[PDB]
Formats: sequence, structure tokens, C-alpha cells
Amino acid sequence: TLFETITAISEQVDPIKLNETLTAAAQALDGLGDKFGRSIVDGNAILADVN
Amino acid sequence: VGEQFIDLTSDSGGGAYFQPGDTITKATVPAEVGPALDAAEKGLAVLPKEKI
Repeated sequence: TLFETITAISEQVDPIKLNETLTAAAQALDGLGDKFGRSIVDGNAILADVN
Repeated sequence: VGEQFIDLTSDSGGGAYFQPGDTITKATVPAEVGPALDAAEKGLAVLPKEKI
């Protein structure tokens, strides 16, 4: 039963689509997470001064 | 495979010691396999695979 359940779950996941999705997400964030967070803080300051 | 045993664990590792004929009331037993298999099967079986 456990093997059947794992097989049912694994047929749903497609390596091709999962691979391209994860590749896009990793290229999206690679080396820019700290920059993105600092930008969110900067935008917080900008909005606090603009509103 | 198996080969059970019983381990006496003391974090302090010092102080007073047990005397012959005494009893150790504090005990622990492993998590057991059958409940773990049941939990794994039930956790995986509720995921909606078509939604995945």
C-alpha cells in the first residue's frame, strides 16, 4: 500500500516541468535575495516618506 | 535487524549510586515501526495528486 501511494504521488510529478519551474525560480533569485530584502526595506522607507 | 538491549543513561554521571535490589522507575521505549508506517501511509494518502 505504501509503494502504491508513493507511485501514485510520483506519477503526478513530472521531472521536465518541475525541473524547468525550479530552474526559473533559481535563476530568478540567484545572488539577489539579500538585495531584494534590502530593496523592500528601502521601499518601506520611501513609502514612509511619501505617504 | 534487531538485537535489543537496555541502556542506563545519566546526564549528570555522578552523585549517589543505586544499591543492589533497587528499581529504576524512569524508562523510555523506542518509537516502534508499525505506527510509523501507518502514519506515513496516511500522510501520503491524503495529498491530492491530481491537484499536484
